[PDB]
Amino acid sequence: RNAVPNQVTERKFLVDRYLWQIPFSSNFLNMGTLTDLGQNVMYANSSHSLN
Amino acid sequence: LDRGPSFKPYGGTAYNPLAPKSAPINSAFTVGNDTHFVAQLPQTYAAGGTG
Repeated sequence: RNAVPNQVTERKFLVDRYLWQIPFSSNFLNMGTLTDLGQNVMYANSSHSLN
Repeated sequence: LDRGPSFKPYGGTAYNPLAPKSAPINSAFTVGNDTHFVAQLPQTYAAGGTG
């Protein structure tokens, strides 16, 4: 009945046992185990760094 | 969003939850003419008669 006004909201989440992933694909889907950018001519027959 | 005064998201209470429900706190209440004291004095000190 007499709750305090002007209170503010706080949100968070908790994942356990998950180990976040970014797939190395064009549309981030699972179209094959060998992905589509892995057999690309830009990435296979070249040499790149990563940072 | 407002939820009105009809919102209480739990059972029981959050203030003095271990008390019996008929228990009064140490108060002074007036019945008609003059006040009635009801109290509990847990902490004591030293008196020596006509203290």
